[PDB]
Amino acid sequence: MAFRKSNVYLSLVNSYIIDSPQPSSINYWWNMGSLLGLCLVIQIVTGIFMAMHYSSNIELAFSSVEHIMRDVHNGYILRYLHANGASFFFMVMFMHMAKGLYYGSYRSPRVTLWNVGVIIFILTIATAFLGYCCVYGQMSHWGATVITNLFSAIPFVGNDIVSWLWGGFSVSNPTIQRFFALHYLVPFIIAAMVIMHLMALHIHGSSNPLGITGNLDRIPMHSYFIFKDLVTVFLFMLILALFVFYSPNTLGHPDNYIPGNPLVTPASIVPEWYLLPFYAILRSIPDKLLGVITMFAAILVLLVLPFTDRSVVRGNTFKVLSKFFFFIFVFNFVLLGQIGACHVEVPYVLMGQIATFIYFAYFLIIVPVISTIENVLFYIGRVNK
Amino acid sequence: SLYKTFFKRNAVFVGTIFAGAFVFQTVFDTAITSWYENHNKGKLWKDVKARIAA
Amino acid sequence: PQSFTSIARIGDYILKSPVLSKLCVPVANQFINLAGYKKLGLKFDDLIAEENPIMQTALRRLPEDESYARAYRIIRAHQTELTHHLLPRNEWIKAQEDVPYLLPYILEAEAAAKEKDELDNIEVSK
Amino acid sequence: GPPSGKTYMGWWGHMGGPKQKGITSYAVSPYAQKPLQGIFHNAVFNSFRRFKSQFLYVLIPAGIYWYWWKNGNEYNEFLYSKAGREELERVNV
Amino acid sequence: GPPSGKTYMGWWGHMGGPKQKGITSYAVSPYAQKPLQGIFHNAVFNSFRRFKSQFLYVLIPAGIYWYWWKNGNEYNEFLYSKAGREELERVNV
Amino acid sequence: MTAAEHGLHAPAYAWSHNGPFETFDHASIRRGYQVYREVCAACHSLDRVAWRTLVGVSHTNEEVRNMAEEFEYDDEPDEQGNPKKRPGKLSDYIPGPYPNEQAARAANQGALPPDLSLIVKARHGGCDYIFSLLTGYPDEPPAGVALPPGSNYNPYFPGGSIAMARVLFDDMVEYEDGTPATTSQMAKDVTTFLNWCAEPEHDERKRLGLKTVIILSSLYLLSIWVKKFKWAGIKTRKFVFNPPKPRK
Amino acid sequence: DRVKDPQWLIMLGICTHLGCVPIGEAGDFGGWFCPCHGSHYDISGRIRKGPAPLNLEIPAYEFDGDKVIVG
Ligand SMILES: CCCCCCCCCCCCCCCCCC(=O)OC[C@H](COP(=O)(O)OCCN)OC(=O)CCCCCCCCCCCCC
Ligand code: HEC
Ligand code: HEC
Ligand code: HEC
Ligand SMILES: COc1c(O)c(C)c(C/C=C(\C)CC/C=C(\C)CC/C=C(/C)CC/C=C(\C)CC/C=C(\C)CCC=C(C)C)c(O)c1OC
Ligand SMILES: CCCCCCCCCCCCCCC(=O)O[C@H](COC(=O)CCCCCCCCCCCC)COP(=O)(O)O
Ligand SMILES: CCCCCCCCCCCCCCCCCC(=O)O[C@H](COC(=O)CCCCCC)COP(=O)(O)OCCN
Ligand SMILES: CCCCCCCCCCCCCC(=O)O[C@H](COC(=O)CCCCCCCCCCC)COP(=O)(O)O
Ligand code: FES
Repeated sequence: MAFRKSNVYLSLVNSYIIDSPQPSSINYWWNMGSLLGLCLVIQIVTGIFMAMHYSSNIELAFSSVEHIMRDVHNGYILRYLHANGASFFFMVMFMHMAKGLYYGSYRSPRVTLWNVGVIIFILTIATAFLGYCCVYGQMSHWGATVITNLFSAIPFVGNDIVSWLWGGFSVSNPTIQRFFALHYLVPFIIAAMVIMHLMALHIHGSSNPLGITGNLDRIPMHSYFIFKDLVTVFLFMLILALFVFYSPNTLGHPDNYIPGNPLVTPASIVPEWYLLPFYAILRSIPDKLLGVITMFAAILVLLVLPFTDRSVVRGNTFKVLSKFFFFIFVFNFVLLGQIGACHVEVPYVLMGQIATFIYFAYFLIIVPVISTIENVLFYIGRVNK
Repeated sequence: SLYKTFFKRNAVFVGTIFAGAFVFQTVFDTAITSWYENHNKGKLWKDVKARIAA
Repeated sequence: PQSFTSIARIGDYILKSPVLSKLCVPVANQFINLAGYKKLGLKFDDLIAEENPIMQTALRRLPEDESYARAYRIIRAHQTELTHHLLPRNEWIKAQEDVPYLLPYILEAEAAAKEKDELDNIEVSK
Repeated sequence: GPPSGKTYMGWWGHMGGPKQKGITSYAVSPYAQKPLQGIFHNAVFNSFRRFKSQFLYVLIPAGIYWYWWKNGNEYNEFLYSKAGREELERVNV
Repeated sequence: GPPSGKTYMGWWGHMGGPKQKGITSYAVSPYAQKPLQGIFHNAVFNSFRRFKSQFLYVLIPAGIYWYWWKNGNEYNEFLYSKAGREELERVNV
Repeated sequence: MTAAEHGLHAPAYAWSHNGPFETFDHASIRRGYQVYREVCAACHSLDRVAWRTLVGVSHTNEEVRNMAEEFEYDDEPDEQGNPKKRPGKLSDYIPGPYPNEQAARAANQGALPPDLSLIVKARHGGCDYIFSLLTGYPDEPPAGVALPPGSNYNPYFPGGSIAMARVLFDDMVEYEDGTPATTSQMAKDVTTFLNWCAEPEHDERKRLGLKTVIILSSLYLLSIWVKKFKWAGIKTRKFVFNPPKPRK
Repeated sequence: DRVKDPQWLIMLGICTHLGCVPIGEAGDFGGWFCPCHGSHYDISGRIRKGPAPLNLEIPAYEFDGDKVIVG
């Protein structure tokens, strides 16, 4: 046989990116996976070449970031690529998970793939939070303080857990040093989970935007989806180059260029832009413990998703009401982000509570009821009696 | 067949790619530097150095 | 995960009642022709996901000619979705051709699996 | 190597679909094919078809949530002004 | 999955050795077997057999290199002493 | 919050360095440094700006050297361990007027004057906010506002009450080039200078952005062509189906 | 219940609403005044007027003679 098939190392390269049978009807929404892989490689390479100049002391963190942006040759390129690419990493990941919810890729036989995806999502949120605290600006310090006090809400144990996390009594030098070590560490766990994700994908192949089988008309990976992914790679690099070179500090928060001061609290403490729906979910609950439980349940309710989709056809392509309520859900998630960006003021508390309820109601009540009604409507539309 | 022997061997094909990329880097760098200085005439530092003659 | 016996029971309860049928059969076929699976040249039994062993059984049950027709409808649907067009109006699946052809094979596999599970969990008449 | 479980995708030759017969393909080489002949008239009329069949499912949720956000933001900037400070007093307590 | 090349180890059932016939195994359960019955007399006589057949291939290179290292180290600490300083002068130049 | 705690919205001034192609006005940066040194530098440190960054940007080599040699820095101690001073050089940083935080809070009624190395990048609005902050002091606060004594009013500061004094008056500095140095002129010059101090890469960032956007747009269109090319065998593929003989 | 010695007031600066720093010898009540949202604080460290929900926390401190250890 061929050398790409008989060699031990090149057989994986073959069976994953050369001769992988892909369904020939998949559109550009089946390209966000390759795009996330490229953006992860961007994050790791800029992280290494920018962490060769970073000193993680609490008295030397912000000065070393400014040393990167001023004294290091092309260091502004590195930091701006790194922060804005983390923003694009979460945006492409949100689009990828929306592709997962829409076309029904969570359903059987792809439950393992969906669960490893949710694990990757949790690890990526953790990585972004740790790296945002490594800047040690104003928002970095106070966001670390608020999230660890949320961990202090745990009954009978929590204060000692938080003194363990801090490595002291408040967010201090051991906290920033261990956040830098963990933040260097967790992306390699993300890379291992990505390899496990690709294995759980490869044992059944991709889905298709129709929700029927794709075993009939398969076309290879090579040259076809290689050049289709090359198209979206160049578009992604174009938009990233715009938001790096022409308007770099748009997505960030301007308070993060104030150095970390434990005495001055800011006027409005807000995380970076993508953690705002989860921050709104947590802020909508009038309790600390139930708030933390609801914030983690807002990700575990993605795990309870394949067991509630009672639709007998895969994906929302050929269904009306499920497609409508899907876009209700997407614009609700955007409204959660925008509620979280605001203050704790009338009527944003009541709207945050209603928006959290519509989030959990979509994942727990709306999907099974609308899928059951859509099944019975498909049946009685064509069966006569 | 007039140009296909210029494309037939892959060696001369990638040699053309690398020679043209070398020429493109040089010419494109010089041209974008010249246009970016021409668009902002009167604001760069050599203009102020020429104006402030003291 | 609807267990076709259940949807068949609900649909037959709707169809056998005159008031419910007169109320929600126009809503039903309005939902069908807004769904737009006809326009890709498909039938609804071509659209049920077949990656569970009971539906895989009901596809082994199927006669040959209907299996080749189903394979052609799937390949023309993939090609039409690939070109991002629709099939011309002469090639759309009409309302009379949208026959529930695979439903009885699915229902007999449902009854077989249900009976196997019941007999696998019986008591004894003491 | 060990055997593995039954998957729903095989490989080239034993892919696992149903047996098919009498279905013939026809394709032409792209060297004798003109690419992007279908960009003009296509990016107008097909794009309008793809917009018309598919916009309203996006436009009604955007309309609902944007109207609800706008009404909430207007009520915010009302009751933190001088005109609605007594209403802020009675709904904040 | 794709096929791979011919290896020299299969799996349980098709391992790839030669066909074998008329060769019978006999093994007893370790619950009815006494472990470490063969430590005493074994760690003396078998260990002396394993040392006797196998020591000299280790002992001759160790002897050669240790004698050569010792002669070199003795010559070092000779010529950096007071007695051999003129020899250090003539061999360092 | 009301609009008073949030502060008034700074408007959209048409700077000479907005837009994706316009660079800084380096004569304005030179005049902004002059207004900095003669007004701000009594009370604002500039701790992250080295002297060498001004060479070739707003001043020549000898000008930066003769401005840095007016200041004293800590030399390495002599052969008896006594601490000694030295005049500045190109590799040092611009020194602040205050030796520590407590001297700053003592000399400014408790309020700490923030370091202005990143102050146009650490405020929302940015350039417009700094300019409207400087030129925004009313002659007298609006009727009904009780200022705490020692504080001043301008609506652009969040809360209304700022601890700065109005420190831009008509012709308090003289310009080297003879530009009429009104308040708005000096405020525009220092805001351009602080934009340089926060973003010294700004010129090279925009020209490398021009190169990168041109090359990636060309690559994106070329890749669209090659994708439409190599998929042409699959877009135009056709299937006919005559149903087979049912006897088999 | 707030002090062990009425001669001395030693209180934490972590404010209950947002953690702001009140001004020493300021306000209308003779004690402290939060400049963030007007949480008026008395001479003993309690909220009277303002959105602060609870009173100011006293740290743990024990007497040792001519000093006080804090912790
Ligand atoms: C914690 C869990 C995380 C959950 C994340 C929730 C979502 C976060 C936001 C991500 C936005 C991504 C939305 C993408 C939606 C899924 C992709 C999709 O559904 O597109 C296909 C859809 C219908 O196409 P069909 O496949 O049905 O074609 C039928 C052919 N006969 O085509 C369409 O209907 C139109 C597609 C229009 C896309 C517009 C994107 C809108 C983005 C909203 C941003 C709002 C900013 C104001
Ligand atoms: C050393 C390896 C390294 C890796 C790998 C890495 N980063 Fe970072 N990241 C850093 C460093 C160092 C910083 C702090 C310096 C900075 O912010 O410029 C940082 C900062 C960040 C920031 C804050 C940027 C800012 O300035 O506000 C975010 C957000 C972030 N990382 C996200 C990610 C994500 C998401 C990934 C991958 C999934 C990732 N990082 C991988 C090194 C790394
Ligand atoms: C929680 C959801 C989820 C997350 C998060 C997620 N994935 Fe996926 N991924 C999927 C699903 C579902 C599929 C299968 C697509 C389908 O339904 O056919 C998939 C498929 C893929 C594919 C195959 C190409 C494609 O578009 O399907 C790649 C590659 C991939 N994922 C990479 C990643 C990478 C890289 C990450 C982050 C590092 C990631 N995924 C995170 C759910 C997720
Ligand atoms: C009178 C002493 C004094 C002088 C002179 C002075 N400053 Fe300030 N400045 C301050 C103080 C004090 C603050 C902070 C006050 C506060 O936080 O309430 C300040 C704050 C600022 C701020 C930011 C204020 C904020 O709310 O973020 C800017 C910008 C600023 N100064 C610019 C300048 C510039 C430019 C000059 C020279 C042109 C200058 N200042 C000269 C005392 C001074
Ligand atoms: C379903 O069909 C598929 C499909 O099957 C596959 C496989 C893919 C492809 C998937 C991917 C490409 C994702 C793969 C991602 C990874 C394997 C993550 C690995 C990432 C890394 C960054 C590897 C780690 C390497 C390093 C850290 C090396 C960096 C070291 C440096 C820079 C050292 C520098 C120092 C000096 C001194 C030079 C698809 O996109 C796809 O859809 C079409
Ligand atoms: C690990 C990082 C993952 C990133 C995801 C990237 C997905 C797309 C990868 C594209 C690889 C293209 C190889 C195609 C090929 O070799 O075909 C080869 C030859 O094709 C070419 O020469 C393509 C021209 C050169 C394109 C160079 C693109 C480099 C920019 C890559 C930017 C992303 C790294 C085989 O082509 P053929 O079988 O049709 O004859
Ligand atoms: C957690 C997994 C992380 C990723 C690992 C899996 C993916 C690995 C992909 C590797 C792709 C690149 C490998 C191609 C190299 C092929 C050369 C080869 O196989 O020839 C090998 C010899 O290889 C070497 O000597 C060193 C290879 C080290 C590779 C270092 C990267 C010979 O192989 P073979 O026995 O089939 O040849 C018989 C001759 N006719
Ligand atoms: C290692 C992964 C890095 C991927 C970066 C993608 C993000 C896009 C922004 C890139 C800007 C950084 C480069 C730059 O500033 O160049 C600028 C020019 O812009 C470009 O050419 C970028 C084009 C990107 C093409 C990507 C090719 C793929 C290479 C894969 C790695 C071998 C500066 O050019 P100059 O220093 O003057 O030579
Ligand atoms: S801190 Fe805002 S009221 Fe006490």
